[PDB]
Amino acid sequence: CGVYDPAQARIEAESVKAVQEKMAGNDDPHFQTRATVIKEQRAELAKHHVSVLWSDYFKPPHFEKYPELHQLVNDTLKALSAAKGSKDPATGQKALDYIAQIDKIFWETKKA
Amino acid sequence: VYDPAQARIEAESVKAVQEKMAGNDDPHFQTRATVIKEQRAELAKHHVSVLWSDYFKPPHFEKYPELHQLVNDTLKALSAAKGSKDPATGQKALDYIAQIDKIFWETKK
Amino acid sequence: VYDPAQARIEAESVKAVQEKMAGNDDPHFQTRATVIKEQRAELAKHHVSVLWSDYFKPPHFEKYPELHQLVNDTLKALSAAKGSKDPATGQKALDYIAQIDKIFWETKK
Amino acid sequence: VYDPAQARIEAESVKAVQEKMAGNDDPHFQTRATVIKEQRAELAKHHVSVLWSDYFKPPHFEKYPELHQLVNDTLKALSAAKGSKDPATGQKALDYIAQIDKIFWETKK
Amino acid sequence: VYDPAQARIEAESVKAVQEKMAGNDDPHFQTRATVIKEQRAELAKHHVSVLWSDYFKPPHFEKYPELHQLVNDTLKALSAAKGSKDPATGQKALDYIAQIDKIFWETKK
Amino acid sequence: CGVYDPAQARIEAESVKAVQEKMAGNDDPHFQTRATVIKEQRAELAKHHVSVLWSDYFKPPHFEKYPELHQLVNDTLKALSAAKGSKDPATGQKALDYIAQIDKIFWETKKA
Repeated sequence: CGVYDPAQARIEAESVKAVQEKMAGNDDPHFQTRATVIKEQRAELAKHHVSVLWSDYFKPPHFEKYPELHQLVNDTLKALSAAKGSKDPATGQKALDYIAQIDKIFWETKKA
Repeated sequence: VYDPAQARIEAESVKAVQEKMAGNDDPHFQTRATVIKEQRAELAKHHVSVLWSDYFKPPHFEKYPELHQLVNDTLKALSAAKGSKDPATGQKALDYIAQIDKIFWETKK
Repeated sequence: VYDPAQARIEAESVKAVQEKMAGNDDPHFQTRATVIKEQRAELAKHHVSVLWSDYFKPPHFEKYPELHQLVNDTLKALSAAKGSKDPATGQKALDYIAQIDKIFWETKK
Repeated sequence: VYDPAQARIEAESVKAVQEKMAGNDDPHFQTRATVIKEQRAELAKHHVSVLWSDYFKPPHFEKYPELHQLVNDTLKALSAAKGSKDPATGQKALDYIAQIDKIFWETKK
Repeated sequence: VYDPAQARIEAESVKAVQEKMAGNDDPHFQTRATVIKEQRAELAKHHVSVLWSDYFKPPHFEKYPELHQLVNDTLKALSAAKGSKDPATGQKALDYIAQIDKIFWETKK
Repeated sequence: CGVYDPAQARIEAESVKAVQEKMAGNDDPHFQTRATVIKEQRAELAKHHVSVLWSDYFKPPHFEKYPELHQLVNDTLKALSAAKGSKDPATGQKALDYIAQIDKIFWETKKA
């Protein structure tokens, strides 16, 4: 407080995509199940990190300066939820795309 | 299978702990109360965030343009309650949650 | 500051997930459903267990001699739903929780 | 695959922390000790509760009619230690857990 | 107030789940078993890491130069067990834990 | 797997130091207690992240190539434990110093 960094969300969302990518490589049901367990945990951790930035780091001036930020954060969380439900790495990548947009705004607010 | 009652019950616990902190200034008790209040407020925030991210959909945010900011204020109110002993901060959090609850059940109709 | 509604809500998710499992045989969906069910049943169990350990007091147990066994039955009902895809097991857990809910509010009056 | 030793170990930490609290009045140390105690007692309670819900079965409860109340007493003993700095409260919890340990291993023979 | 028994009991749960996975290939059961095995192995690893970081001291690492690598191998064995259904991987983890336990109790003398 | 980054440990250890620094600014017992609660959680999260890198990311060749790494990781965890017990920001900073040493080795292993 107020030491926050979207790197946490990003790293956990990379785990999600990485796991998705491995699920194409190994049809072993045990492996598929473990991958699914891990992916569920990591996506939910990524969502917590995104949510925390939104509620705890970003403040009223940030939301006036970036009117799009509320919806962007909601979209990010929903993208992470869709990645959670999926084996398709494109869904993981979409969540990473959104997180990158949060990250860009974040580092701007550190400047002014 | 979402119900704002989960956020409510947790925020009610926050407020009840604040009230109890006013009636006993034993430092051990004060510390225990602070510990319990910190966890309850974070659980409440989790539950609120989950409604916002997982239950509410773009049609709802269209119909209720103030919803995004309401949820953010609610989470910020819960953080303020977390950092305070004043039961009125717990009550403000509950007030915000009641407004979410109103909208939530309106979308269930 | 307790409410068996917390247990109920979680047990309701258990049943809901069981129902979803009948309509979609995709292995990944079945796996995720199973993962989610496991967590939700254990959360419901935690809520039930806490009521029993922290809310209910000696006077309640003397007034309700069946309550120890009711709560244990509830927990085993939830474990049974955890290990099953049959929504009837989810409903049975809900039925037991409902019996705890009634007793709870009688003690609050 | 259960063992009341898990509950014991956690309850032992509770008592140990209570003892440390007598020899060091630094507020920060007292606060940390209180934080740690709270967690450890709740872990011990979780372990005790799981035994009761998941390990003990109807035959055990008929064979040991006092077991429901023994376990509930144990949990309240742990809650009492959680809310106290007196090592005697920690020891009382350990004593109850020891009674559960004996019953447990009788059921395993 | 450390005891390698916590790591052991958790790794014993890993092995018992692996054995049980060999006796029933129902996919729902297999998934549940995988979920439970994943949590147990991580708890075991947590407990092992805690002994290494919080209990063992520089004099111990001097007296037992192989201890650092033993602990790392133990954690790696537990990860291997986590990723496998072979009960022999669970047993290798327990074997490593038994070597830590031997050293641990030697340092208590 | 194998997507790991010592940034996670570092960010949580920065939280620890930041909290330590705030405890000098406000003598309110409630505030001191909250600071203590948060500091305990964040330090233990930092320790998990350090431990995970050591057990899950680093492999036998890394430990032969860096014979000091086992002890360095143990020192890092103990430093985080000492920071956990303390209000002195210097203890937080020491844990960050150690984490930086892990981070340097880490990014070398990503190159070869």
